Amino acid sequence: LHSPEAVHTALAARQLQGLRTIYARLRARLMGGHPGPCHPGHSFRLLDSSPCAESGDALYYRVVRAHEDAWHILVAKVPKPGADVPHPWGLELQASLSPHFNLQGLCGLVPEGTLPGAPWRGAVALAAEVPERTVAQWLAEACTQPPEEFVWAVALLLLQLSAALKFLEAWGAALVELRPENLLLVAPRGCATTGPPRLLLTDFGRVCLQPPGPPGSPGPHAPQLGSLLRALLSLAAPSTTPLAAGLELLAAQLTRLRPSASRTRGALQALLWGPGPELALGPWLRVRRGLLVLRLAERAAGGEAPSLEDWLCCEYLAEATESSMGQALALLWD
Amino acid sequence: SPEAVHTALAARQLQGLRTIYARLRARLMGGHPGPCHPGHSFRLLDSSPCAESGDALYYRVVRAHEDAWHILVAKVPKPGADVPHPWGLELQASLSPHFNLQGLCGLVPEGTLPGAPWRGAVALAAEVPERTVAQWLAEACTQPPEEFVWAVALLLLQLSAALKFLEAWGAALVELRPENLLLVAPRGCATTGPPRLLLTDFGRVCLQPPGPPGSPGPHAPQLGSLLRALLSLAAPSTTPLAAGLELLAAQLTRLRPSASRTRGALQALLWGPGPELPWLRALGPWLRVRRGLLVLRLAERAAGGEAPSLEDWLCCEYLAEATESSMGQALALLW
Repeated sequence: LHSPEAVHTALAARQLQGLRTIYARLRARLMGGHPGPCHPGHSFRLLDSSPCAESGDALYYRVVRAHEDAWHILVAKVPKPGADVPHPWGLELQASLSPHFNLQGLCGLVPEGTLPGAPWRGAVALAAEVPERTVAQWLAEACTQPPEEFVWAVALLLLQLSAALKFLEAWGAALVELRPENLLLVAPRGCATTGPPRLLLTDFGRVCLQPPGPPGSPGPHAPQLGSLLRALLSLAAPSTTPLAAGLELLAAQLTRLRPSASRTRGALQALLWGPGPELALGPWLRVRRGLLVLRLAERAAGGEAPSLEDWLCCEYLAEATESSMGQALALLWD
Repeated sequence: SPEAVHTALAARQLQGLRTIYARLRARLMGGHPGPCHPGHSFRLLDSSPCAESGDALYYRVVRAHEDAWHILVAKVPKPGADVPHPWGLELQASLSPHFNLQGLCGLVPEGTLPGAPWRGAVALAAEVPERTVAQWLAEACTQPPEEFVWAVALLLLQLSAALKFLEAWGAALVELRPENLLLVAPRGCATTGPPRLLLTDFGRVCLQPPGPPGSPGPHAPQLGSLLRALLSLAAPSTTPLAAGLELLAAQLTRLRPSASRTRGALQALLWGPGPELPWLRALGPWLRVRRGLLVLRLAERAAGGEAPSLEDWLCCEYLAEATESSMGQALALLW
C-alpha cells in the first residue's frame, strides 16, 4: 500500500507462514500411522517364517497385533546368535525415547508363550517400523547408478544420519562406531514412491552416555563420519560436479576441524542447495523459499506428489538463517 | 539490486501460472473422443436419459475405436422440439472444441444399437451429461446459504465463456433458457465443487454479421432477466456478491454489454476488487500479489493432499489473462 518494500515484506511473511504450514502438514502425514502401546487384550500372530530383514546385530520378522477387529504390523527384533551388547543402557534408552523420523521406536514386547509358531524362542521387543533393506544392501545395487545420481542419493541419506546423531548429541549420548549393516532403509510415508528412502538407526547396543562437554569441544562423531564419508565416496563413479568436490573437502574437515552434528547438517544443506562463498544472504534465501513453493504448485498441477527430498529441502529453507548459512559456508570454503 | 530480483520473480511465477493453467486445462480437456470411422464399435448403456433438457433426451453409449475405450452420449430430439435457426446446428459441427460448448464426434444412425429406446439418426456428443441447470437450481435453491450466489456466479461465468465463443464467431442465441443448459463433472481435476457447464442450444442460434456495437451482447438482456429470477430463488442478498449481481442484472438489460465485458465484471465480483480499490492504479501489484497467493494456496492444498477445483482453474485463467484495461472495464461497468 504506497510502499513496495512493505508489500515485499508482507509477501515474505505470508509465504513463510505457508512454508511452515506446508512442512507441518507433510510432517504430520510423514510421521502418521504409529501403532499405540501393546496391551493384554492384543493377539499376536506371525507374518514371516523367515527374516523380513537382517542387520548386523539382529534378524527381523513381521508380526500382526490384532485387536478391536483391526490390527497393526510390528517387527520382532531377534538378536543374532553370538551377538554382544557393549553398552546395555542404550537398549534401556531405546525403550525410554519418543518416536523420531530417523530412529527405530518400540511399541512393546512379545513375552514367552504369546506368539505361537515363531522362528525364535524367548521374549522379543517389538519395533514400530517395518524394514526393507540395509544401507549395505542398497549400496550393492546403487553403486551401478551414474556418477552424480549415486552421489546425490548418498548425500541426502547422510543428511538424515546427521539429524539422527544431532538428537543423540543434544540428548547426551553417542555411538562408539558407525556400521552401515545396522542402518536400515524403508519407503517414507505419504511421499512420492520414486524419491529417497527413510533412514532408521537400530544399533542401540553401541550407544553410551557422553556428556556434551565445554563450548569449545569437538563433535563426538566427526572423525567417524569423515572416514565413513570417504569409504562411501570411494564407491561412486568419478565426476567433476561441485557436489562430489564439496563432499571430499567436508570429509577432510570432519577429521581436521571436528564440527558437531548441527554444524555438519548446515554445511551439507548449503552444499545441496546453498549459495556460493561470494555472499547478502537474506535476498538469496527469500528467492529460494519462493521458488520451491512455485515448483510444488507447478508439479501439483500435473497430479505429482512431493518427495521426501522436498520435505527435507523445505525444512532447511524454513530453518535456514543468515548466521546459520554463515557457519555452513565457513566450513565449505574455510 | 532488489528491483531486478522483484522483476525476475514476477516473470518466473507468471510462466509457472501459465504452465499450471495449461496442465490443468490439459487434464480437464483430456480424453476427448476422436471423429467416428468404420473402425468404431458401439454398445448401449441405458434405456432412460442421463439428462432431460428442454428440447433433448441424452442417452449414454459405449464406443470403441480399434479397442480404444470411449464414452459418448446420443442427443435424442425430445418430443415437441423444433429448430428456429437450422444454421446454428451446422455451426455446432463447424466450430472447434471449447471447454464450455457441447461438442460432437459424429452420427450414429438407427440400427447401430438394436436395443436403443430412440428411433432415427442421432448425433453423439463428446461430453457426458449428469443434470440440467434447471434441475440443479430446483434442489440448489431449496436450501441455499447466503453465500449460495457463489455457485451461481461461477456457472454464469462459464455460460458467458460459451456465449463469448459464439459472439467472437458470426452467431447469437435468440432465446436463453436454463432448462436447456447441461452440467457435468470436470475430468482429471475432479472435486465435489462446481460442475463444468455446457452450452447446447444451437437449434435457436442465428447468423450475426453486424460490425458496429448496436446491442453489444444480444444475450445480455436475457441474462439480466434470468439473473433477477435466480436472485429471487437464492438466499437473501446479504453477501457483497448478491448485491453485485442485482446491479449487474440492471446493467445487462440497460447497457446490453458483450459476453467479454460480462466476464470481466463477473470475475471482478468473484475474485477481483469492488469500488474500494484514480482507483485503477493499484491493479499492477494487485495481480502480482493475487497470482502469487493462488500459487501459494495450491501448494498448501497439495501439502494437505487436496486437489484444485474447477473454480481454482477458472481463478488462474482469470488472473493469468486479466490486465489493467480488462479490470478497468470490469470495475467501470459495475460502478
